[PDB]
Amino acid sequence: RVRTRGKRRIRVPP
RNA sequence: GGCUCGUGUAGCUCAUUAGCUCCGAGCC
Repeated sequence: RVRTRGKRRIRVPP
């Protein structure tokens, strides 16, 4: 998954 | 905890778009 920061990106597993 | 999400009524940032901590939630 990816919290897709409101602007950046944060991958966390799938 | 195993699987999935959310930036996250979680935040910080470096830089990396990431990487630091955690959750909270849903299912079995």
